[PDB]
Amino acid sequence: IVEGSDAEIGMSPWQVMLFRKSPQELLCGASLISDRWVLTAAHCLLYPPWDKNFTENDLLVRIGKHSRTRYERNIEKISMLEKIYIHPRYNWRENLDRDIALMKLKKPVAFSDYIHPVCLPDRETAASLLQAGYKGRVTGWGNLKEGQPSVLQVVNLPIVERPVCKDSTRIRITDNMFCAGYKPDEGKRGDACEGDSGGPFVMKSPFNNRWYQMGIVSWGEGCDRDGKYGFYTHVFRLKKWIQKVIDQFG
Amino acid sequence: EADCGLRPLFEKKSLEDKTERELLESYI
Amino acid sequence: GDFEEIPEEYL
Ligand SMILES: N=C(N)c1ccc(CNC(=O)[C@@H]2CCCN2C(=O)CCc2ccccc2)cc1
Ligand code: NA
Ligand code: NA
Repeated sequence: IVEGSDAEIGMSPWQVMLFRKSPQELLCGASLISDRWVLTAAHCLLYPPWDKNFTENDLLVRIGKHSRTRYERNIEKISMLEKIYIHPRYNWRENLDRDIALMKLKKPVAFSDYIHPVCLPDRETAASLLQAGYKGRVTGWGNLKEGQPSVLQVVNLPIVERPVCKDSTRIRITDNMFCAGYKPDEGKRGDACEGDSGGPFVMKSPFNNRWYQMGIVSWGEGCDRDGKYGFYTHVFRLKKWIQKVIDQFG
Repeated sequence: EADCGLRPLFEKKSLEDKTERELLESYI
Repeated sequence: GDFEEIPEEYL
């Protein structure tokens, strides 16, 4: 995250780290949506143009973390992947359309002060919250600009009008994506960056004061560039696929 | 779970984090 | 790398 700030302890207890086994390194962000299911970006796992195609046993899930590099003894939990599920219509060839994936854990993780799942929105929450100008929150252990942080970073960002999103890029934008970030005129800035991939965009509903994951960090051209915006996978738009997977392979 | 989205160290204890008020103010 | 070692058990 660019131009964000240090997270508070327990501020994003749904925050998950995708960690490669060898060499040991941060892979992506991700989020806890139940004791056994983690949500992330498909591009974190599969991206043939960069010869990226991770299998279950190449990966670990690190939950409850604050520190980027430390092994947080008695706080974090580290879990084994049982099975990865990528959207069958994830478009890695063109624009990262349907950039979403699920990961089933080998055994359930124990909830704690630092470990707790986020909600997925229903149509009315999405309809009420995903409005231009409303702000969401994004978090991650990614780069601080186009160094790496010592701890989890956080930044609040406004959702941007779809035509403004469209007019910011040559890439073909879809209804499964939304963009967020400040316009050059709105003096403040901030953005997700490489390494934040797969992490959640969350909003706190003023109706029940629960946090909902509305988006997943997907793509952007550069990080925190004026007149460019970060693009997010539209979680509510892919929710039927999410339920199906969870319902079927439990 | 039924408890999704309620953080043990904030909502469960009725504490607010330092910038959640920025979100609410935008929910016009 | 700059990452502290995780318990062998997870690997
Ligand atoms: N500024 C941001 N918010 C931001 C920037 C980068 C990322 C990480 N995502 C990535 O790097 C993704 C992987 C495929 C190419 N890529 C890109 O973002 C490059 C632009 C692009 C978009 C869609 C298809 C092809 C190219 C995530 C967020
Ligand atoms: Na355009
Ligand atoms: Na920008």
